[PDB]
Amino acid sequence: ASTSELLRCLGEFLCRRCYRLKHLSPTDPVLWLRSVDRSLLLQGWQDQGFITPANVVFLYMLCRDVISSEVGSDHELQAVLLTCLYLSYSYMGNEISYPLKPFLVESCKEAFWDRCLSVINLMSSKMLQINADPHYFTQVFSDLKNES
Amino acid sequence: QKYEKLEKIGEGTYGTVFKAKNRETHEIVALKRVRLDDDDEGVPSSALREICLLKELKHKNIVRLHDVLHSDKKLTLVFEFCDQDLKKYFDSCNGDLDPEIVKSFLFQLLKGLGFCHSRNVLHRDLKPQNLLINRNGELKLADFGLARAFGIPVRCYSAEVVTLWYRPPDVLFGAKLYSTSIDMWSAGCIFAELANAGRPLFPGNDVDDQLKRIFRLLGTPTEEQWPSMTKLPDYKPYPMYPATTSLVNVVPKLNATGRDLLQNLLKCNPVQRISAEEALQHPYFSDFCP
Ligand SMILES: CN1CCC([C@@](C)(O)c2ccc3cnc(Nc4ccc(-n5cccn5)cc4F)cc3n2)CC1
Repeated sequence: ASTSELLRCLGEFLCRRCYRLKHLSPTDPVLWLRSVDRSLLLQGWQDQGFITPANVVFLYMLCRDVISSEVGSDHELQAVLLTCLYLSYSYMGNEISYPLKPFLVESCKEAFWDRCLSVINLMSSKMLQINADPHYFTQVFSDLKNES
Repeated sequence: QKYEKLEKIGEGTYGTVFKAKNRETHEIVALKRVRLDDDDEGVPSSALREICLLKELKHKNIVRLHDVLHSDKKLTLVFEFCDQDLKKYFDSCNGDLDPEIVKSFLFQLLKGLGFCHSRNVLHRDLKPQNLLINRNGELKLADFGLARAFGIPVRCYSAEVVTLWYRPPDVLFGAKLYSTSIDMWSAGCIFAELANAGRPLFPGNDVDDQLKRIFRLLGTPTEEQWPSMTKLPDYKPYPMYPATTSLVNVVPKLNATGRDLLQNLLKCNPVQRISAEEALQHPYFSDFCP
C-alpha cells in the first residue's frame, strides 16, 4: 500500500522486462520518477506530489504494455518511462497542464511526440478502463505487488 | 500539406483553430494546431488529455475527433466542422430561441453528457462557447481540455474547474471531491440561458458574489437540505434567502414542466442533482408535454 513499496515493484518490473540492460539498477527508475515530481513541486507547477499508490499503479499499467523487452540502453528506457509518466501526469494529474522540460531526455523532440501519440493509440482505451472498472484496477494493483 | 486552411475560427491559450479542407477527399473539417516548441509551458499536456478522452467518446452529441497529425513542431487535431458555438448563435438570433429549440438543445446536451458520465468522464467546462451548433439543429459537447476520467479513489480533484458562472455551490465552497453532479449544475445554468435571452443566470464577480446570486434566487440550503454544507473547506455563513422566489420571470420560455427540470438540475446539494439519464426520462422530453 506504500508509494516506496510500489515504486520498488515498478523498478524491479523494469529490470526484469529490460533484460539487455546489464548495469540498470531497480532504484534508477525510482530516482528518475522522484526527480521529476520534486522538480515540478519546487518550480510551483503543482501543490502536492503526483506520485501516489494509484498513480504508480496507472504508470505500471502503461509501462507493462509499452516498454519493449528489447530496449537497448538505460537512456532509451528513461525516455520511454518519462513518456509514460508525462501521459500519466496529463491524464490523472490534478493540474490543468504540465511542462515538457522535466520529461524530455532526448535531443530529437519529434521522437518524443511520436511516442506520445503511439502510446495514446495503444493505451487510450485501458487508461479509461482502469478508472471505469474497479475490478481491473485491483488486477493491475495485485500484478504490480507480485513483481517483487 | 494534407489540409488546405480556409479561414480562422478562433485562438487562445488552447490554440489556433481553422476551417480546413482535406486536399484528398475535399471534406470540410476543423483543425486545432497545438505548438510543441514551448517546453516551459503545459499546453501540449492538456491537448493529449483531450485526445485520450475523445478517442473513447464517439457519440453524435460529442464533437468527433477524426485524426491527430504530427508535422513540423506542431500537433494537428482534426475535428468534424460545426457552423458555430452557442455564444455566436445567441448573438445571431437576439438571444431569442423557439421553445422547441430550447428543448432540442438541452436534449442533445443531456444525451452527450449522459454518454460521458456512463463512460466515466467528467467534462468540467460546460459553457455556451463549448457547445457547437450546426445549421441543421445538431448540438455537440466540445472542449475536453479540462475533462477527466474518474473511478480510482483520490484525496481530491482540482477545485479550479468550470468558469465561475457555471460552477456549483459545493465547488465554490471548495469541495475536495465531486461526481458527475458537477456537469449537471452547468447544464442547468445553460438551460436557463436557452429559456430566457441567452444571458448567464449567475454572473458573479468572484466566489462570494457567485454564491450570493445562486442563494438569492434558489434560497439558502438549510442543514436539513444539505447537512455537510458547513463542513466544506471554504464554507462561510451566507444570509438565509427564502426558497419562495418565483422562477417564472427568470425562464419565461418554460412552462411548469421545464421549470421542474431546471430546479432538479440547480439543486445546491450535489447528491440531490438529477443525473443526465434521469433528466432524459423527465416529462419535459415526453411526447405528451404541453
Ligand atoms: C472554446 N473551445 C476552444 C476549442 C474548440 C475546439 C478546438 O475543441 C473545436 C473543436 C471542433 C470545432 C468544430 N467546429 C468549430 N466551428 C466554429 C465554432 C465557433 C465559431 N465562432 C464563434 C464565434 C465566431 N465564430 C465558428 C466556427 F466555425 C469549432 C471547433 N472547435 C472548442 C471551443
